[PDB]
Amino acid sequence: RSGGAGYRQYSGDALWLPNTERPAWLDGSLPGDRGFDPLGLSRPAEYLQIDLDELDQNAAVNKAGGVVGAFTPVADQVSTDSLAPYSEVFGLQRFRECELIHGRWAMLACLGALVQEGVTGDSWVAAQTLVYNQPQYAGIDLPFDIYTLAVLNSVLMGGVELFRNSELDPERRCYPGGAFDPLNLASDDSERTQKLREAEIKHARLAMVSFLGYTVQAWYTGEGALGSLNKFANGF
Amino acid sequence: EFYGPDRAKWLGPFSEGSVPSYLKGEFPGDYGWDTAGLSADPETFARYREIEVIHARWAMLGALGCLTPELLQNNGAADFGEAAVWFKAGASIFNEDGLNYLGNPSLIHAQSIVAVLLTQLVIMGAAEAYRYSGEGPVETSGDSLYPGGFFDPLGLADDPDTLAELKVKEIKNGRLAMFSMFGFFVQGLVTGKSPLENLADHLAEPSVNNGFASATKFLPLP
Amino acid sequence: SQWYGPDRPKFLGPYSTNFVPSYLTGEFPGDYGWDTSGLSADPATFARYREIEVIHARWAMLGALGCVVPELLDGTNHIAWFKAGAEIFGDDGIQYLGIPGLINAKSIVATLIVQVVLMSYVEGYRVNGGPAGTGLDAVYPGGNFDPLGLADDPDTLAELKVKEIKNGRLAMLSMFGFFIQAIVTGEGPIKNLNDHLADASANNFYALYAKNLA
Amino acid sequence: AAGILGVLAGLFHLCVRPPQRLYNGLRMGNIETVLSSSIAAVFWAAFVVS
Amino acid sequence: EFYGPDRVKFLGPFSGNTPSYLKGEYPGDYGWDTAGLSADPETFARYRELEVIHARWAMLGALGCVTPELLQRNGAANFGEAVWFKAGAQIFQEGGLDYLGNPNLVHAQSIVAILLTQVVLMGLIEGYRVNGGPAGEVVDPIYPGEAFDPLGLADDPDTLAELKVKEIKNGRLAMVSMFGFFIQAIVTGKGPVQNLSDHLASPSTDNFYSLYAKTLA
Ligand code: CHL
Ligand code: CLA
Ligand SMILES: CC1=C[C@H](O)CC(C)(C)[C@H]1/C=C/C(C)=C/C=C/C(C)=C/C=C/C=C(C)/C=C/C=C(C)/C=C/C1=C(C)C[C@H](O)CC1(C)C
Ligand SMILES: CC1=C[C@H](O)CC(C)(C)[C@H]1/C=C/C(C)=C/C=C/C(C)=C/C=C/C=C(C)/C=C/C=C(C)/C=C/C1=C(C)C[C@H](O)CC1(C)C
Ligand SMILES: CC1=C[C@H](O)CC(C)(C)[C@H]1/C=C/C(C)=C\C=C\C(C)=C\C=C\C=C(C)\C=C\C=C(C)\C=C\C1=C(C)C[C@H](O)CC1(C)C
Repeated sequence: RSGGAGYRQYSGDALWLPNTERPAWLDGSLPGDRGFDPLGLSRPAEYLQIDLDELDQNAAVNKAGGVVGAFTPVADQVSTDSLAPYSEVFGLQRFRECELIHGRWAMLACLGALVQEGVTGDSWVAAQTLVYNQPQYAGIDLPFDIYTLAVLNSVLMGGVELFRNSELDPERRCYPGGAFDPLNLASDDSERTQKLREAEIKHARLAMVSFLGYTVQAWYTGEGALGSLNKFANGF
Repeated sequence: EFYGPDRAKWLGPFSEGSVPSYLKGEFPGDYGWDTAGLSADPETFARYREIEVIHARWAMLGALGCLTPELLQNNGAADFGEAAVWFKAGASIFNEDGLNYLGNPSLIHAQSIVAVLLTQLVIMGAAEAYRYSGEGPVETSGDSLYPGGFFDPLGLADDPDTLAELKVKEIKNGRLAMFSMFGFFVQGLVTGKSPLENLADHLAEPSVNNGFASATKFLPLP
Repeated sequence: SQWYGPDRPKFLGPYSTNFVPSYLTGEFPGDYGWDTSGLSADPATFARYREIEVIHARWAMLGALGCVVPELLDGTNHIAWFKAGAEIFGDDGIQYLGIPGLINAKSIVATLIVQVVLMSYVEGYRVNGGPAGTGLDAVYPGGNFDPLGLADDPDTLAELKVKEIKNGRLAMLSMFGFFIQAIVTGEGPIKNLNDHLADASANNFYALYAKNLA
Repeated sequence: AAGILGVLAGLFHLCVRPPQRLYNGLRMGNIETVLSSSIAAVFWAAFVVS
Repeated sequence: EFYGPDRVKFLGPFSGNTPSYLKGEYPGDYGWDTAGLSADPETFARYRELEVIHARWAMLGALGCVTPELLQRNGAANFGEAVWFKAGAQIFQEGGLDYLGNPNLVHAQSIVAILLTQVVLMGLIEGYRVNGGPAGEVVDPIYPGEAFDPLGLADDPDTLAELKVKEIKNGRLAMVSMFGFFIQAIVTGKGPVQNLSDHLASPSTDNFYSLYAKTLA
């Protein structure tokens, strides 16, 4: 069939600008790598180590510490430290886990805001107060007072996130698989896995921007997702 | 442009993979449109080609024919009374006065329906018979589909170079006629107005007076 | 496998063992014999017809599902498939799922302009390739059109091809049912089923329609 | 609002290391620097609260 | 027909004396340099860039000076001032400038902000046009393509040649018609869609000669 009829099959690396270069730290191996890092947040950071200031009152002179050397710590190294697993905050792989977790939450939130607005007729912002005063789902009143649900939400999400943090392999922290991939859609190292992962970051980045739209529109217009849509149509 | 491998095609840029092999550009208007594949058999293709050209020439006459009375009477002789809107023109032979050409009683003034029936059957029968036979008293040029031997008095086709381009011009004007003739039929049934009246409605309110204005006038009410 | 070769089922069942067109040999999915009119005697015409069948089928399956959902939703007012297009001329135009703000289409000219441009590219790409794929099978491209890689095993692909054409052929026949029932009953397909479920003997084609059809 | 900004500032001051020039200028390795600034902040608040 | 020596000329049959430098090597070459303004090949090149840019701007201007009014006339939208020569004052209204008349659209309330943003944005992209930038590098100053031809309608060289003529001809027509918009506004004082409607209603009296005309003096 070929084609080259209704489209220009130009050859190049799809980047966030029609012509630009990938940053040295952004190779293109990761899914969704578009060479987008103008601030260089994922650039391998360089730090200087200052020596311990002298604070011994038994000494005549207590000089402050000076640069004891320049070191570039290795990022993307997970350890057994529960509170700070990664070696460096500014690592590409840690940020990708942040990008995926922020993105997956936004995907659920973007769908959740729409569905409850179309089911209950209440704005997602006004939904929080309504459930606080009267715990309810789909119009059915829940059999639990809000105080218990508050503790349960913190305890359930506390356990859930503590389970998540147990994983040490950086790639498996972003893609646990196993029980979370029962259909084995992207558990192998195929091209389909890469393409599926590329779809996930795109939907994730879309949802992050989209939910940022919900909150700003709610701040400005005062309406929810579906409500803001109706307001815009009437605005004409 | 209209012959050979680089000829113009129906799907334009996307027609590269829609050209049926047997369609090579050796016949007029071979844009290569045979998605269903009826012209796979060369004999069937030969027959279909003749049918298409015959339909086009009949349609070309039909188009001009279906508009000349109404256009004239709308601004001109105005003799055609209610028999100017083609679809509603057949009963002209059922007028007490008669089917008077140009609304002129002296002209034709036919009144017998069976008469015109038998006459046309005899006139058309012999002509169609000669066309099927492939031979007649008139010059036949040897080509049944293209008997310019006598049917070309002006000799507008004396060199093959013109005939080719002229053949393409014939079919393409004919195809537009066939397409527009199908338009007259449907517009007649859906609207019940003359072709110019439908044109007038579109000009007055193009958005309001379109095909979708009468979309619900065929709804299958319970 | 059973759906391919000479042992393949046949449209006449037992009374088809001696009634099989020579050109039909079970090398294509959904080959139940038939072809009593010799339409696909030409091998070229057979190939062209085979593609049209799968296309007409894939459309009918979309149509069959699409003609039922809007009639099975309270938000869409259970609108009938043959009475949906007129909604564009409604005061609120077309609101997806009956939720104000969705699409909000009110101009049938704008929809036809977008449909003609978008579908012309899509159909063109299906004919001579395009960004989705080039040099792939005409009816079974794969790749971008098989994201879940369901049909990766040639054996599974063969069986699934039969599954597609058989579900599709049923959808094509049922859509023809939708067309005629709409012209005769004048009500939605789901409404017709509800009536036949209520009083089957009383509410059928012959009890209140056959006599008035002539 | 100050609580929201206090959380975000806490996140920033938890992630970004101090500049080398600022670290030496303010003696951030010496805890008596924190005492000087805290005493400064607490007498600012005492004037406001009075 | 549009290229080479045996091309069409602006003076139809009686156009034999065409300048030597105008020899059908560029789109839109009708041999009309009667004033010799482009005898210098270097000046001729710069003028060619000027013509294409003025034409492309005019084509946007011609469409943009009709749409806001045409939609208002048909009742599709309620613009502040649909007429192009009064659309600027919309920024001074109580509600500012609302795109399509919708307050939830652009909703601009500061002409200084509009001007400052335009200077920076136009300044950068115009600099990108002459020196290259994010969208691509400069090879042909007026026909960059690549990022600016995503549909690849100019992929075929022969088609581009033909399409090059189509652009300048639609562009030249727009420049003339847009020049008309200026004069008709100054004289009629009514939007071009309005002026058209009037003439079409009565092409005998609603013409420039029947009205205005002697009034200009
Ligand atoms: C296969 C495509 C297709 C079909 C079958 C129909 C069918 C219909 N449309 Mg429709 N449409 C289709 C496409 C489109 N429509 C519209 C826009 C509209 C509007 C605006 C309206 C309709 C309406 C209607 C209905 C006419 C009234 C009625 O009930 O009549 C009775 C007719 C039947 C019971 C069925 C007749 C069909 C027949 C069985 C054959 C079906 C197959 C055909 C070959 C159609 C092929 C279509 C394409 C490929 C050319 C009707 C059932 C009207 C409506 O719903 O108002 C109540 C209406 O107002 N359509 C658009 C552009 C957005 C389309 C784009 O593809
Ligand atoms: C070729 C097959 C085909 C065709 C021609 C049609 C044609 C049509 N369908 Mg249909 N449909 C089909 C298949 C088809 N459908 C199938 C297979 C299904 C099952 C999924 C449906 C289910 C369906 C529904 C539920 C509805 C239609 C509707 C319509 C009509 C308007 C379409 C529209 O609104 O714009 C185009 C639609 C889109 C571009 C999709 C975009 C959807 C928006 C952007 C978001 C979806 C809403 C979102 C979930 C709401 C958020 C809140 C919510 C979670 C509570 C139209 C005649 C609508 C109608 O009103 O009928 C008159 C309607 O409500 N269809
Ligand atoms: C095999 C054989 C052999 C031998 O030889 C011969 C013979 C016998 C002939 C053969 C047979 C054949 C056959 C049976 C055929 C049939 C067909 C069909 C019926 C189709 C359908 C077909 C059908 C189809 C496609 C359908 C489609 C549909 C659609 C799209 C839909 C759309 C829509 C929707 C959704 C909804 C809305 O509201 C409306 C509308 C818009 C409307
Ligand atoms: C060739 C030759 C040769 C020889 O030798 C000599 C001689 C003759 C001289 C020469 C000629 C020349 C010429 C003709 C020229 C012309 C020019 C023009 C007219 C331009 C325009 C030009 C024009 C143009 C650009 C236009 C533009 C426009 C625009 C932008 C617009 C804007 C706007 C809009 C949209 C709307 C709003 O509401 C307003 C505004 C904001 C305002
Ligand atoms: C593509 C292809 C291939 C693939 O494979 C498949 C398929 C699809 C099958 C194919 C296709 C085809 C098509 C498309 C189409 C066809 C069409 C038509 C319409 C024709 C007509 C055609 C048409 C025609 C002829 C028509 C004709 C008409 C006429 C004569 C008329 C006459 C008349 C006149 C004047 C007037 C008066 O008042 C009336 C009368 C007397 C009546």
